[PDB]
Amino acid sequence: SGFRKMAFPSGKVEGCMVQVTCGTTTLNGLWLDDVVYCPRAVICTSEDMLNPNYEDLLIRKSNHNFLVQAGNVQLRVIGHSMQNCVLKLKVDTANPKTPKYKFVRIQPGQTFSVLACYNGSPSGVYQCAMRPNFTIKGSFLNGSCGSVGFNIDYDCVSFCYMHHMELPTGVHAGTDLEGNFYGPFVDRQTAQAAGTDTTITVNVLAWLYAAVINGDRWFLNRFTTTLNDFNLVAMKYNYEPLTQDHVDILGPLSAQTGIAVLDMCASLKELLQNGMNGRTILGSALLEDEFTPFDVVRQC
Amino acid sequence: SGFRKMAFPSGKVEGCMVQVTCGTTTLNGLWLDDVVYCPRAVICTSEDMLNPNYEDLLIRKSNHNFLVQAGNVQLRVIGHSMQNCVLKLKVDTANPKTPKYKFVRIQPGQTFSVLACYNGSPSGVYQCAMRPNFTIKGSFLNGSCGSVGFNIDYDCVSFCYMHHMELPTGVHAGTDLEGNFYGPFVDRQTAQAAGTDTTITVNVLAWLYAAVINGDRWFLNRFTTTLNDFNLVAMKYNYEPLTQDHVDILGPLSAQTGIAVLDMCASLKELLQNGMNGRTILGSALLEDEFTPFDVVRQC
Amino acid sequence: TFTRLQSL
Amino acid sequence: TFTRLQSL
Repeated sequence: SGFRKMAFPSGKVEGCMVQVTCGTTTLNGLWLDDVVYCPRAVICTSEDMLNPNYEDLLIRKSNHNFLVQAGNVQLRVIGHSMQNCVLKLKVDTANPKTPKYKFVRIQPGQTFSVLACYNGSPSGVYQCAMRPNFTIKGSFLNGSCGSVGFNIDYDCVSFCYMHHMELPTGVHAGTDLEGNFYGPFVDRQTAQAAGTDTTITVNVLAWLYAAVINGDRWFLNRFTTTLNDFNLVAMKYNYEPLTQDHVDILGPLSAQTGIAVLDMCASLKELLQNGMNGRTILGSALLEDEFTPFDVVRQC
Repeated sequence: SGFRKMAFPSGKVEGCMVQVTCGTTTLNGLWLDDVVYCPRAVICTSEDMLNPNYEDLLIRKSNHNFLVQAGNVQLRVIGHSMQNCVLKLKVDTANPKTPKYKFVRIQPGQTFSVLACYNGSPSGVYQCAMRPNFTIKGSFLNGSCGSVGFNIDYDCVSFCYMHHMELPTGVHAGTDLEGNFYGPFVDRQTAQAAGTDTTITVNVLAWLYAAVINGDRWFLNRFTTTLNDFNLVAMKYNYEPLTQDHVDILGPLSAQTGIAVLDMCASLKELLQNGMNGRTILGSALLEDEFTPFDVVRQC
Repeated sequence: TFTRLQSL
Repeated sequence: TFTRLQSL
């Protein structure tokens, strides 16, 4: 029993984290087999960052301009190239700690674990969702560039995020591991802003099922609603529309609790219209939307 | 920027987790040097659990009754003994992954990271506080017995908790690593209940400072209060009294933000008396008390 | 309601 | 307000 914001164990990723220095700029890299992956922003300096031309900056570099440190050992760079917004530094030593892994891009509404790192050194682990507006509400300080986000599927680490930058609202933006940004953001220090966000409805429903599984039942009611009358209420409160795919996803959880999805939707509608009136659900006074149906099943 | 419930990276602890089986009972153990530590409840069976006499049960065991599995490899048990509520199984192989470590007992109000494990296999990591009533609000299923809680201080893992059981309210109880329970609980399946809990005041203040550091300022006011008029309000809302030690602990955070501790206490008093009225602090609609002053400084 | 020693 | 590439 109980329900926590739970991250994947980070050991497999900690053994891949290195430090990358070019000039006076340092950040984190990910060392898998004989390649080190890092944000291409490592090749910029203070003045370059407003309007850098990265192809120009990289042509002016050679292998010996990149200092890669794996704990104590310096790694010898024997090739370099750019793929979208990440650099690939080929090194002369395959990482003996390389796990089985994949590079996967995630969808808004999906969750992942973040291993925050500074100077190649893992500092903390936490769980994040990709927001509908392709930002994440992370916790990141200067030096965290190149920290990675991931899921573990059995023995296999699916890397899905590399951290690049902080937006003015204090939310965070980054790329997948082939260097393609999530959302309409670029790796230069300009006046970019996140678009308007929405609440991830299927996730809020999943969390309500977790609450019931854990004995929190006060928000339940006898009513049911139709998928369309619900979706009509969802729009007014800035919630995403619910699809039949989502109802299907929630199937196992509705089976385990005996509460039809449209039954739980009627509870969500009432919570949205009347609030909680001083009560809590799974320790929170807000409707929580950063747990997927998969997260709930795995933990419960 | 940003503020998350952040755990320590778990790699150093993952390399110590093993499976311990005795009879038809299986749980997790912690393998450090040539010793495996686990809950003594491993030597009980279904009927033994109501009123077990553990000294009796252990005298009836020999080394060959304990099956220890470290991943693929079975470890040979060459000695066994009981210390309070934990068993020490001496094995013929020192763990090559043993980190530098300490066994420390923590105080109510202090936080730690939990590595939830099943059949010796790490499943997830999350951050917990020890509640004033010596329970923790964990997330634990059958098979999680023997999972451990810890902090990392630089390269050194300070183990502080081993999980034993779930109380009827769904909160959790366990021991330090010398097998001494936190709180007035025993390792037998009887009708034990947690005492009444309180809110950890110094932690709520620390979190309010984190909020200000992150640009959340709406709850601030021009007022100040005295330590005693605050402590008078704290009692009515089931908050712990604030000590001058606590004011001292909060010193650095008040210096970084320029907000005197007693100034921030005046904001807490108003939040307690009027609520938040539809607003949030660092993403929460509740006053959060599971971050210590140290947690805030480290993350901010 | 009884306590649960969460072995397997 | 400008974006911050959080290198060191």
